[PDB]
Amino acid sequence: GQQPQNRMMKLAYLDRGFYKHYGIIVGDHVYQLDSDDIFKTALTGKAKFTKTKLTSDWVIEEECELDYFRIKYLESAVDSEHIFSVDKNCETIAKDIFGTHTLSQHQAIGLVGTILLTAGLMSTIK
Repeated sequence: GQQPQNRMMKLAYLDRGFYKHYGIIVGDHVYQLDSDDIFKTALTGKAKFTKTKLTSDWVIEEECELDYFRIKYLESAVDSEHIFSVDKNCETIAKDIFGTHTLSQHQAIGLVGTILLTAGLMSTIK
């Protein structure tokens, strides 16, 4: 067997008028928070990942190389339908980021979700 090539992942968004809804394109699928309103996500403090099929409505902002073997972190987040908090600042910093041990899938996905939320919220500043 062989070493799989990295895939290009893309950060992209759907313009939803009041905000830009961000997602991670891998192949012809887009990983994103399962939310139709960034404000609801922010106020409830919780989110879940979902996957949708790539469409022409997605606007690509950035591209970069993703380790083939990390794609399943995203797939697992969707499949497990797991909720995570986006308002547990203290433990995220002290345990996850500063914990200095390879992030768990749940730790990693939590941080990715925070990034997508941050991007959506930034987009609301008109």
